[PDB]
Amino acid sequence: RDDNSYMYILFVMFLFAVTVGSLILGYTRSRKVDKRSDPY
Amino acid sequence: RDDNSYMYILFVMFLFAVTVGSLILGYTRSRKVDKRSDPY
Amino acid sequence: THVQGRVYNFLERPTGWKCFVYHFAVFLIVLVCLIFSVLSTIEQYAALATGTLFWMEIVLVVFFGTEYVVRLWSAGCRSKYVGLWGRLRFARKPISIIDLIVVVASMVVLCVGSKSAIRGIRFLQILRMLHVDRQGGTWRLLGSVVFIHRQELITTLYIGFLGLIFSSYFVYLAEKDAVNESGRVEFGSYADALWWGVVTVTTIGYGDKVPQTWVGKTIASCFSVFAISFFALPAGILGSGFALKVQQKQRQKHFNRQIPAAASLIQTAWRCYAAENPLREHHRATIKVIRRMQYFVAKKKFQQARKPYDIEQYSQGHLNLMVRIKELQRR
Amino acid sequence: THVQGRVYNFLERPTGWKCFVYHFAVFLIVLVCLIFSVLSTIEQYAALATGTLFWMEIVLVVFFGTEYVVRLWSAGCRSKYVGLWGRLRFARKPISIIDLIVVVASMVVLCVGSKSAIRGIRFLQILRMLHVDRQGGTWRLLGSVVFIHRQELITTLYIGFLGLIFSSYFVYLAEKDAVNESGRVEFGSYADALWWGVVTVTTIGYGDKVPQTWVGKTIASCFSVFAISFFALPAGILGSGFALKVQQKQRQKHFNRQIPAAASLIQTAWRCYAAENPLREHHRATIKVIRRMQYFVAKKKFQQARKPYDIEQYSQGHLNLMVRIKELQRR
Amino acid sequence: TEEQIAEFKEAFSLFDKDGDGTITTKELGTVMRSLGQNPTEAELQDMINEVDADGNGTIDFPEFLTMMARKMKDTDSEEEIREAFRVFDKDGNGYISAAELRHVMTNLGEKLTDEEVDEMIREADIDGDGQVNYEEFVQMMTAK
Ligand SMILES: [Ca+2]
Ligand SMILES: [Ca+2]
Repeated sequence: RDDNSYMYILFVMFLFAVTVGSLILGYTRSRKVDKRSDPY
Repeated sequence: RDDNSYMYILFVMFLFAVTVGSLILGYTRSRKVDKRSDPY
Repeated sequence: THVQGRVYNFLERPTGWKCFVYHFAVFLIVLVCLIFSVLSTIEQYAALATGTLFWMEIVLVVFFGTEYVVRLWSAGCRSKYVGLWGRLRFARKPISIIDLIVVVASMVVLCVGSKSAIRGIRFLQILRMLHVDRQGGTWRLLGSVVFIHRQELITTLYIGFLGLIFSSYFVYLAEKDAVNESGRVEFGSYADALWWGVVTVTTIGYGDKVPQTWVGKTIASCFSVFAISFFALPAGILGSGFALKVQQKQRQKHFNRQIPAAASLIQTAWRCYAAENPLREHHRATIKVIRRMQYFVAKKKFQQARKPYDIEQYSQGHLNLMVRIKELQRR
Repeated sequence: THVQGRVYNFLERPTGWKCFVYHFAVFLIVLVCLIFSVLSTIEQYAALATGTLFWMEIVLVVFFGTEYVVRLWSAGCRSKYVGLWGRLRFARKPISIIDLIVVVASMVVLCVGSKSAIRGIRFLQILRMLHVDRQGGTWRLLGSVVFIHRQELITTLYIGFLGLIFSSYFVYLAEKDAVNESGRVEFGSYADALWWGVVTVTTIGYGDKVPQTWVGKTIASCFSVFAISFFALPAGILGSGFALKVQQKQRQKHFNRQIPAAASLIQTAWRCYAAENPLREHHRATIKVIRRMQYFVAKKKFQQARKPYDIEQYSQGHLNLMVRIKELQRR
Repeated sequence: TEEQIAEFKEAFSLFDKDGDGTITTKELGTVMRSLGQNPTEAELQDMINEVDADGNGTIDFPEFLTMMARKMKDTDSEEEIREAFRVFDKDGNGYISAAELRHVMTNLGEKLTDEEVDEMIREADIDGDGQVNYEEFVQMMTAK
């Protein structure tokens, strides 16, 4: 019986959106994007 | 019922042939085979 | 060019506190439009997914169909590709090949369903999770940690798959004709005994197939221990390999900070020596103030470029060794 | 000898882009001839394995029966064994003892079945996976990582097997007479309670045997945690041990590259000094060009023999220490 | 330096067998083979890859003069040869015996002749002992 079965798809996509929402914040808050300027 | 039961033996021997096909490429692309010439 | 060079920093490789709000509240639109798209297959919550979800999908493909063209037109601010013929190699970037497939295939599926139809929207609505994680900064880590550790991974997968191919054949020879407690035969074919091998070599243990004859339980015991070890190996291998690559990026990211603060000191100390020759006199009376003023700021920046290291207690092999050479050098 | 020394590099320890095509498209013949040999036990796909599979097996043993003799005749290009009496110690190499067993035993089984017969072809067709991975380069890694770590492996297997022998006896004393929910008794003997011990000590958890009395569940809990740790230990142990041995081969493999480029500089610098004495005059006018010419190539090779290290940022303990001695040495 | 900057250009274009300003890397594989070397084309293309700093392959001495104008005797190429002994050093001090130096001289890299390697360690073993020190050799290579 699927009584509260929306809760599981509410939960797992939430815990995936959290682990994505710290991966886009981890590149928004990045400092520079210079590809080849490090060893020069 | 074994309807698509060829797929499992198709899959597992494929994932074994991949892990063999990087072990023979790992010795074909090796550089030398001199047994005792290292510390001399 | 300034009307186009800023958009390339706003959509791709983005930065700034509002780029997070753009590229996350698009992802929190894909997520709700996926949860409502997949709460329709519950057969009891299927009433929630009405036709307004379909029109919220067609306005979504309307939004992405101009988003891709905005990112295509704003691609000419790059040294790697210019114009229109050069920009085709911008569309070799596999996140863009994924995105083009997403927008055009979802548009094509929405056209034929508007003149198994709704089922194709689920796959091309799952695929839109991947295209908002930009820069591919996650797969570049894994595809290099696996490549550094190719030897041990190939070794343990070869040994584990050899143990799985071998010892899940002896179980089938020991259990080819034996019935369950409920009247069926578990290990009917080799594929059943191999499903068992994969399942018991990764320590799942579902319980649909357990060997009943007492010969097969011994083989299951032996192969259980001696291949559970070799299949649990890559967790530890990649666990070392992931924590050793981020520490190899926090070396060069600090070394990229050290160089402009080791340039701003020498280029300013030469300026502080050049006080002899750069009414033209009182204009030179003021520059001796500023060439001594900013030199101390550069001096503070250089000492802030080496003293904060990062895991900052890594001087624990060379505690006295950095001083025991210098005091010898002063004599 | 040149008609035989090249075959020994073509079959054993092979190298070159066509040796991969030989030694892999033999393995991709064994693999198809195994998949078709083991899709015959499905009782519904058994019609595919006709007699042409048997004749494809007899031409396969025809191919291997001359392959072994080719590798035997091409063995005399070795300093370890020569002639015919010496070559017996070439057949002590256990990959060749495996291969001889494969070819002769499969030939013997094919002879008696041509004048449970087809069942023996499955084992001697699984065994031909092992003999195409040449050089034994995988088992030499594992047999040395286990030998380096013999102490910790013997320790944790002794503690885990002691916990398994002890605490899977208290469960049998707590569950000797108790029936299931379906009318049978699970822990009938000690062997049933030990099957349970191995199964629950490796975290499989099939679910055929769960202790029903509430005394046994407590013992199962205690022994579960306190022996799952000691049986999950060797994964981490061998995971460190495999990634530490390949890094101990990429030290000596770079040190084997450094030595001939640290020889090609000194042997050429002596040549560059020997310009005094090696018409005999204009022939010596040309050698001063070449002894200065190739010296710079050797100089480039020596700096390419030490600057590319390998995990190439390993100077992070001795950053300033390689320079802080030399600048002291110049004073 | 004023007396050598003229007649060196007669030997510079001497490999092309003409008067053109060409180092003649394609003809160097015939000139060195006539001298008695006969290398492969891979090592021949590697010669002007680092010898000619211009990059074409045949030059009117931008770097063919700079190859002559690199004495290989100052303190910029005197420690790099001193590191080549340090790859062979065991237990410090530059222990290298005449037997070990003959072992490494006739075996690895680009080998010398026996009439060369037999007398190479002669002036570096003037004491006659089992230690051909590197400092006694680079002092002989100080004029190299
Ligand atoms: Ca020319
Ligand atoms: Ca040039």
